[PDB]
Amino acid sequence: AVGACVLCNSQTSLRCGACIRRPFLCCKCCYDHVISTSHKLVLSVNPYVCNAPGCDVTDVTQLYLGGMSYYCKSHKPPISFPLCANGQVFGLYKNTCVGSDNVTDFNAIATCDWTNAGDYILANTCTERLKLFAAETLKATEETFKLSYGIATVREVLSDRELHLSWEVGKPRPPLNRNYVFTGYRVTKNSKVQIGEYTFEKGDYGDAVVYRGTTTYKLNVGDYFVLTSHTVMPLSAPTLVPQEHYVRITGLYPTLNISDEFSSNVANYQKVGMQKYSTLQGPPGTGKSHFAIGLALYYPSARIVYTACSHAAVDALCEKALKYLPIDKCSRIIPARARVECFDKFKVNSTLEQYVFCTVNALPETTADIVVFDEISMATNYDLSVVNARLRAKHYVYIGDPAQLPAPRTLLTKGTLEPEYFNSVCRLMKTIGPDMFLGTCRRCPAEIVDTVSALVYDNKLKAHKDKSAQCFKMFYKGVITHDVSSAINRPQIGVVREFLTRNPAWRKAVFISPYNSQNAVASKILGLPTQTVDSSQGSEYDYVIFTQTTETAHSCNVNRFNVAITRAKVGILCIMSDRDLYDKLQFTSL
Amino acid sequence: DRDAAMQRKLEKMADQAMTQMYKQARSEDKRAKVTSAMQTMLFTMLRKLDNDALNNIINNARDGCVPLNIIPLTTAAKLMVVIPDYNTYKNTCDGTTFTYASALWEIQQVVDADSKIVQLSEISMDNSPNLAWPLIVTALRA
Amino acid sequence: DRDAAMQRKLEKMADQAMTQMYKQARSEDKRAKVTSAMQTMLFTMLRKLDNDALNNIINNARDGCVPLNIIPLTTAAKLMVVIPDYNTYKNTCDGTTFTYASALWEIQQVVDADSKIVQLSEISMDNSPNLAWPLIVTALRA
Amino acid sequence: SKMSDVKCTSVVLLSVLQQLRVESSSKLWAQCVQLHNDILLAKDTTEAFEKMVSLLSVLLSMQGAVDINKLCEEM
Amino acid sequence: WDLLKYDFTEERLKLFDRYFKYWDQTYHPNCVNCLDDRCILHCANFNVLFSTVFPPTSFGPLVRKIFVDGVPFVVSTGYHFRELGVVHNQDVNLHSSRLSFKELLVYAADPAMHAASGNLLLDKRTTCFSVAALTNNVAFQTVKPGNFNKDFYDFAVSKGFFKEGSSVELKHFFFAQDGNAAISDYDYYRYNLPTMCDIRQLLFVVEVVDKYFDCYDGGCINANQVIVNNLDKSAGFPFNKWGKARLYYDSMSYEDQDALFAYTKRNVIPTITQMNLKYAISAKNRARTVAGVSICSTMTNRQFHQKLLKSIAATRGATVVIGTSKFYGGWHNMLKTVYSDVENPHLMGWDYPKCDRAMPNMLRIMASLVLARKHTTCCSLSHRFYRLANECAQVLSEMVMCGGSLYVKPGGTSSGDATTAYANSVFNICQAVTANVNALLSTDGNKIADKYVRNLQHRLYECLYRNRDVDTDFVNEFYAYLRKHFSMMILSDDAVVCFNSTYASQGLVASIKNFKSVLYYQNNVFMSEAKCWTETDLTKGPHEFCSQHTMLVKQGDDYVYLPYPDPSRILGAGCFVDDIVKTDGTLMIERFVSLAIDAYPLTKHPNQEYADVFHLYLQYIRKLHDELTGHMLDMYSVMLTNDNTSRYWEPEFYEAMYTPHT
Ligand SMILES: Nc1ncnc2c1ncn2[C@@H]1O[C@H](COP(=O)(O)OP(=O)(O)O)[C@@H](O)[C@H]1O
Ligand SMILES: [Mg+2]
Ligand SMILES: [Zn+2]
Ligand SMILES: [Zn+2]
Ligand SMILES: [Zn+2]
Ligand SMILES: [Zn+2]
Ligand SMILES: [Zn+2]
Repeated sequence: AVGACVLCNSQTSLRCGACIRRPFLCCKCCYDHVISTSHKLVLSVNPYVCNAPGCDVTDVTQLYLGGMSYYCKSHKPPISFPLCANGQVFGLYKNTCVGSDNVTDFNAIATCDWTNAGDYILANTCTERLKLFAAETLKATEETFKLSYGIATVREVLSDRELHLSWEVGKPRPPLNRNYVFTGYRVTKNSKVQIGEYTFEKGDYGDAVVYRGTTTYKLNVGDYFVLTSHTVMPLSAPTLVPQEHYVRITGLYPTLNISDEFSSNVANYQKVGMQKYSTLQGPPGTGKSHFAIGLALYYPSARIVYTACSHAAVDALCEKALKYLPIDKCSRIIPARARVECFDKFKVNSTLEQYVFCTVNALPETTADIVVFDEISMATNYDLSVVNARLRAKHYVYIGDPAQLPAPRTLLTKGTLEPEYFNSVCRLMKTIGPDMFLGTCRRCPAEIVDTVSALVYDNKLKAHKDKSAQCFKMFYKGVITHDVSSAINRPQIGVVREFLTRNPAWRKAVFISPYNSQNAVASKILGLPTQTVDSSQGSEYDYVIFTQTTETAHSCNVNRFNVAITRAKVGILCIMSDRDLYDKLQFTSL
Repeated sequence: DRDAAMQRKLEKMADQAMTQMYKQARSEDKRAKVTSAMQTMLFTMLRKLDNDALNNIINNARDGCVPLNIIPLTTAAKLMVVIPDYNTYKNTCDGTTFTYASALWEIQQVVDADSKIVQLSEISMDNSPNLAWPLIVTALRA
Repeated sequence: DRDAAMQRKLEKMADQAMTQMYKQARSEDKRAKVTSAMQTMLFTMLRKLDNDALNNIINNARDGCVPLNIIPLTTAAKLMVVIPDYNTYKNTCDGTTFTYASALWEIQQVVDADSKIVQLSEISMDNSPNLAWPLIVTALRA
Repeated sequence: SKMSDVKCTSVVLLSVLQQLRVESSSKLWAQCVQLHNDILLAKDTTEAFEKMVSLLSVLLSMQGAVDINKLCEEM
Repeated sequence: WDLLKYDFTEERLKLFDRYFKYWDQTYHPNCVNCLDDRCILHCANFNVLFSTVFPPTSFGPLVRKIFVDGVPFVVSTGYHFRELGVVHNQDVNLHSSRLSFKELLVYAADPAMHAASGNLLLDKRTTCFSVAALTNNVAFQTVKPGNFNKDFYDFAVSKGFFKEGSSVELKHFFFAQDGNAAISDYDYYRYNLPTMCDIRQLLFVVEVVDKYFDCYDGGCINANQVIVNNLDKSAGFPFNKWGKARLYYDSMSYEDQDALFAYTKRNVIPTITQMNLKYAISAKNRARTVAGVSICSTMTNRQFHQKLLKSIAATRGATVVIGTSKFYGGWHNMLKTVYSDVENPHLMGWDYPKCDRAMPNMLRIMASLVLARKHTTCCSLSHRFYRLANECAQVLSEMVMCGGSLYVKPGGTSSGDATTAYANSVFNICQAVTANVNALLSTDGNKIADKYVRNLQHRLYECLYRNRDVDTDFVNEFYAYLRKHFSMMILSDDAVVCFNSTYASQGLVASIKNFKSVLYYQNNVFMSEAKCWTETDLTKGPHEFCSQHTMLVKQGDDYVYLPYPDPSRILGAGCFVDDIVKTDGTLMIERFVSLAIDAYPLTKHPNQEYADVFHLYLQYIRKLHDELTGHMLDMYSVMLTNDNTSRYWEPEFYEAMYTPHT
């Protein structure tokens, strides 16, 4: 099979071997990649190993081609020529080839391990194709490292159509994916070598699995299968569609006297109208999730697909459309997994309707007329590429605020990421500014919003409310037991145990904590509805019991504190341990 | 002479290798492109015809004036096409007549997205924004 | 040289016999699979049989032999009429019950050529052009 | 060469319509193949041309299966 | 009538004794009791009319509830033919224990299982009898249009082709069809009426046809001698669900293949045949259909007929030209074997309208009997009768599958069985001999100038309607007369005849009107003159044989006949391919080389733009090779050391194709 080079888009057939995603690579580009980095394996239509009965020389600059096979220096034929000569690697389309200087960033992209915080910076300023490749290999490396695998061995061979499986107890097990691979690990003495590449789909009877392998060797008794490497889908669409500026309204049909609430944003609906993609930035609780419904009721005859990376944002959008949009044809899309509960009050799973509600990983391959991507703060470049490849519409709407939380990025454990480096849309809205804006708080009271209007924003955000003076600030140890590598604080839930009996107006409160373990154990202790900082973004909460547990770089960030505190529409109790963060808040001091 | 002849055999065995190689690659090279690529062929070769009816029709399709059903060919048969702009109405509909596909049509419907029965006179310069765009026409062929 | 030249053709014939035996083994393994598939098909069609009416009509026979064309005519529990136009619909299965093959059938379902459900009130004289003929009505013995 | 030129355009247009699964709608596919077989058996320039217009109108009514704007600026 | 009644022997005897009471020949309602192959035809002729008063639901296979392994099957233990009467299987196993592959094959091939299991069907789209529908929804199958080769068409129009005022424009296209194609084409079997042929004349045309088929030899062959041309072809229903025919020729050894073949010689196996829509180029818009016979009938029919079928295809200079090439001067040899002792030559060729769907069942049974007259040593009489019954149960009138639904075939040949070209050739020779006999008898007699041929007509009448045994001397004399005055050349429906012009003008050999009358009263179709030609000049050959026009050219020092095809057909084949991989061109040079081979004789045609097609294809091959070499120079760095294509674009390779040396 042939393909296109990454950094020059020329026709080629030389895959690199030691790159994590197994991409297609050029001739001169591959020469520069394997002559400067530690990657030495290259996959042509046949692998570039030596063809001696016993020999392992997989480096390409090192072999010779004689006859029709690849031979080493010791096993070279009298008539041959080395593969890596004249600055290129031997492959198809030899002199129809052009190179570039994108290898200086390509080498660093393919060489890094994505635990640093500078490679993430590099993955967002270079050209578009290298951006896509960097995101793809980010997802691949994440799937390799985090939640890796459990060791599995085969007890006996029943047949070549159905296999036997035995998971090692003590570690979990990844399920079927043809995208997943279990590399053969007969590791004993005795050929600790790749014996093939396998995936496993299970049967409905007995202890059997009907596998799919890519090798023609029978299994040994000691052969193992531990999941190393994963193949994600090679998306093609760019992160952002190129901008085109319009003069009059195209593809959309405005309404006169639309309503009373959306009358302030009518000029906003035009400026959404005559641009290809428009961006909205605003502090939380200002109406970003309301502007989508405003667009819907300003452009009534056009289909709009409403989609977000998570389910909570699309469900809050469901709620707002439920109160403002016609109930009769509105939609909601759930995946075939159906793992979690969704907003099942419209038509569930009707892709042909005018208002489609969905989540980025489960969109159908259909058209649209306006697309409104909600909360790009949850969006990476992968999700943007997904929505660009699957949804094909005249207008794109990107609404969100970088001051709220970025994507999890569980590999990121060192350094700090700026809001403008979360994705491409954040880089747009923080560098050249958002197209249009609102800042005015109608959600949290004047006290707590005045606190947060110095930490993340420096006094550009006022409020229209009172200082209700139940933002209680408490400072205690909260002895931390480190059980599940997720923080549990029994004395913190204890001071909260006995500060709920004194407050009769806080029996409807909601428990918030940046650690999922203590978060979950708080259910039986005190019985309040219980949510984490990550999943509570979007919905409005009357009373909030926020409980900061530990002192670290994980729970002491101002951003997650911002979203956890700003969801209390009338009052909040905050538990704490820090002293730089306590020095700047304006709360009741206890 | 011996190794010269067996060298013949090596290059011809490579002829299998190369000819199989090219045929199989170009096989689903021809498969992967063709659908969108032969849509492009259809449009290039359609454009080569240069018939004013097809030109008029697909230049109206570009602006959004696409028909909602097949265009009938017998005299006095129903066609319904959506009007996306006042300029598009101004160019094609004059009086109660409707020129389209280089043919003459007279109006039965003008009707909007509200499905409200609408009559012919109010579509004018200063009354055009008052309309619920886009409008759907029903016409017969004269 | 003579002995080695003899052994070369020996290797050729050994490979040929090896290939023939390998092909024969694969043929045997395919024969077993097709035998299993045929057995399963036959036994499932046996499970589909309506044994009571079949036993009745076979016991009514003299030799035990009956024509095949009357087995569904007297034992099939579900009937399908394929209807090309509206007049034949009005002539053969008008209403919700009709009489064919000296029995009474009730219409449980009506589907068009696109396998879409058509309600029985949709089939009218004026509404015939809007239906994707032919219509496949499905009826059960009563 | 104006006459042997339409008769191939009908073939490619019907192939494109079959590509976009008009075949799953028996009613529409009826006059699609009807117009195709009638244009193949045509004698004058005219009826070939407005039967061409009628057959292309099937592709015209299709909002999302085609996107009309890409396939006609670069050509 | 009673539904369960299938034995109408008493009713047939009562009808015979009421109407044909003094017809003194013996009549057996069930043809299993017949004396020989001349008694099968006679009783079948009486039955084909006597079966038109009985209900159509009483025919078809005779099922019977058997029990295997304690589980109740329902299988066909016989057939009630409309022509051969009631036939019972000699080997029924009511209590079986183990089912071998032969038993699975038999019990899966027959329609008793599927029709018994399936739902009842009432199809108003056709007048043919409908039995059952297996699946719960009727399947509609369409035909895609062809795929345009724009490169070839652009190259053609850049060479001065496809204008107005052109004698060569595209006329063969790939016509598409809607979902009502297969069902509306199977409805054409309504043209097949139950036809009672004249029996005292058919029993002599049979002798004449057998004399035409006397040079060849045939018989039964073992399973290790049957050779198949292609193993990847389909195996009918229900065997297409599990694989192609290769699976059933590899899974079954020779022993259980001979066991099945010997089982069919004393048993009847009813068989389902699919109807497959063809995806091919044609000049008219109607859908053409071919009947896919399953493997259970095909293997046994091959073992029965292949010796004779491959003996016919290996003899040169005979009446039935099957196996004779049109290349290497084979067309010239056939066309000069046509002109063997004709007095005042004139050329004639007719056309059968709806040839494969309007044939009466009697003529097909006759063709199957004439093809089975070589088994006078290998087979007994009951074996031959049961083989004929199997042929009628698997070919002539059996259940037909049309889009997941089982119907009943009223008759005529299914055009996909093992013996279709040869049986059709027998049918064509029969129609020609019947036309000759009708022309000779219908002549006045007092106007007869030759005094011998008046005596020949007298003896013809007395051997038709006054004799009951064969008169081999007069049969030889009449066959010699026919080969002397009515020389023929048959390939299965196309005949070129070099009949005597003087005798035809006097009316002593068959003419066009005689064939029209014969097709009217023995085929139930009308033969119009509009598509049947007559050539009065022998120097230009027949007007059209096998869709190839022929003409006289000069090669070397003598003159030969070269068949040239319709250039519209060749240009349509080049322009309209049926696949995407055939559109690119550079992958397939064999397509255009074969087309240039087929269209080479156009260069010798007097009309210039007829001749320009060969040069168009040649320059196209030249450009195709040039751009293929360019592409393989861009996608590698090495240019092919032995690029052997140099002879494909110069006319020696195609000129040597029509020279009689090889
Ligand atoms: N112009 C307005 N007038 C009255 N209420 C408004 C207006 N705009 C927004 N709101 C209210 O403020 C809330 C904003 O919610 P949301 O859209 O989630 O804010 P954001 O998206 O900025 O976080 C809505 O529930 C809505 O009821
Ligand atoms: Mg919001
Ligand atoms: Zn690498
Ligand atoms: Zn490159
Ligand atoms: Zn080596
Ligand atoms: Zn008899
Ligand atoms: Zn025999």
